[PDB]
Amino acid sequence: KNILKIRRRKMNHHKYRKLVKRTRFLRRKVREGRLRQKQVKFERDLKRIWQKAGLKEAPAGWQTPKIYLKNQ
Amino acid sequence: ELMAWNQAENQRLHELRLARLRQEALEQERRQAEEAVLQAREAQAWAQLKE
Amino acid sequence: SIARSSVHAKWVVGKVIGTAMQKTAKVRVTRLVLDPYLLKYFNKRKTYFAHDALQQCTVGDIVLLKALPVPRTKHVKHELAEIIFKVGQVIDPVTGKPCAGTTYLESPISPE
Amino acid sequence: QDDPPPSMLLLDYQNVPGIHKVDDVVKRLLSLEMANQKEKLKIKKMQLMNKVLENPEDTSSLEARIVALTVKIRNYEEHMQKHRKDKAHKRFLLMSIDQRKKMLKNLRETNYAVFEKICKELGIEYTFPPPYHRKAHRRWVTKKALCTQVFREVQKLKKQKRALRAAAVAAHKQG
Amino acid sequence: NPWVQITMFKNMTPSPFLRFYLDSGEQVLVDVESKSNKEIVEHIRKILGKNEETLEKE
RNA sequence: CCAGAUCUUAAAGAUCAAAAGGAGCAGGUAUCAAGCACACCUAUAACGGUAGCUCAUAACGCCUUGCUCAACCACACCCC
Ligand SMILES: [Mg+2]
Ligand SMILES: [Mg+2]
Ligand SMILES: [Mg+2]
Ligand SMILES: [Mg+2]
Ligand SMILES: [Mg+2]
Ligand SMILES: [Mg+2]
Repeated sequence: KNILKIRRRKMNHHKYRKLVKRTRFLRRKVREGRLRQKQVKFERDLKRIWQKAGLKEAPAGWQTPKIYLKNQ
Repeated sequence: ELMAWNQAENQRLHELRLARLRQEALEQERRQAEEAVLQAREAQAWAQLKE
Repeated sequence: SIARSSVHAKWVVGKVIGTAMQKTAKVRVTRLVLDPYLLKYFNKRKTYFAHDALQQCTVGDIVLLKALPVPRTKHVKHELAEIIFKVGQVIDPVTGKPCAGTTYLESPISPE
Repeated sequence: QDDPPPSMLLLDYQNVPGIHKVDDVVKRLLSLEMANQKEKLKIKKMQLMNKVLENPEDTSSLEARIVALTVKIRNYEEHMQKHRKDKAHKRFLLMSIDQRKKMLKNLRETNYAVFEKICKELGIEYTFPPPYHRKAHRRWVTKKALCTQVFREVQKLKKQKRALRAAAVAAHKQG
Repeated sequence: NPWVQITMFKNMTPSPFLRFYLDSGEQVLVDVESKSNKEIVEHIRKILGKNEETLEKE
């Protein structure tokens, strides 16, 4: 019967939900690490825009927000 | 000449359309009169109960 | 009598998309293209720029375009010729009477 | 918005003769005072079409249906302002707007003269459907703001270049 | 006719018709209100179609 | 569509065809979804004015690759 496939998917999900719990703080470090590079790479993309347009400095009053930051 | 023939062909069909529309228009007036009697009959009946 | 053009399309008919720019209407031309595998014809949409001097273009019209003898820029290569179907104001070319879809606005069998 | 007067006979008990000769008691029992919201809508719909429509006896016309939907749309908005957490009526309000929006587009492509009069009288504002419906996330709206601001700054750099630098060259000519 | 644009328009005019645009700005209007499928093709072939002698010599 | 180079000669015919342009067709990938000035008007060939343009029918990116063959496109040590 099809139960031979639901059980196989049950064990994999049950083992994955223990791999996250055992190494929860390892994922916390990596997630924040990827978020910093995500923000930094976004800054370089905006920095490329104004440099190629001929300007020397970013337009006055423009401070790039940290979109990938925890807020509410 | 082919353009001249086509122009005459449209005129020939136009005359048929004008004649056919009169038949449809005459039927439409007949249908309107039948609808008017039905609406008037229902109008009289509905006002009696409100009174 | 040398007033030719280099484009492949001399006269085209398309629908007006927008009239945002100054004295220029962006129209969308539609043509039938045969799919090699299914041997069936499907519509292919291309955008054309037409110069309207009188600013007579309303979004939703069907406009005939005439090839411009000399391009005015890298994109505007066509000039508007006539408004085939004014949007909402469509006159039947046969009877020359105003119409709204299927119902005649004015009866053609009533001259007076 | 419309406000039907309170002391008015309801739609049905109007055309019958000999009403004004009746005492105030029966007139009170037939007025909008002793009638629920349903009777109010009838008076709103009856008055609204008589002010904008050309032929009131025609119900199948597109303009007549647009007036009918507008009455329901206004009624739903009044209900929504009171019951804010109601979700069944909020769905009805959105679908009623979409249906009226669809019908206005159909009317525009057939009879422009009537569409202009309907749009002006009812206060409806017809906005063309914007192409490429996309979700404006924070990254896109931020980058779009920068590009527009950079574009304005480039204009100022060129505009002052057109003024000062040309004048400096013209200074040699003028002397 | 691969180079001839063919465009459809549905429910805009109560009377069906065909419109042809020439190179010299000439407009050919063909009215079809009761003609059958076969009739239109024969009618089109004569107003603007090419002659049999022209095709065979080409 | 074709300037220009060359050949022939009664200066108007022909051979090759730059640049520019488009009815249509044209590798893989959307886990590349937004590109960021990519539009237009006036007269000037300036200035001034409008705020637009391309894109889920695949823009903008990335990877692989000579070809649709009387032949065509490209390179001539490297820094296109
Ligand atoms: Mg497993
Ligand atoms: Mg060439
Ligand atoms: Mg030459
Ligand atoms: Mg020569
Ligand atoms: Mg991946
Ligand atoms: Mg080299």
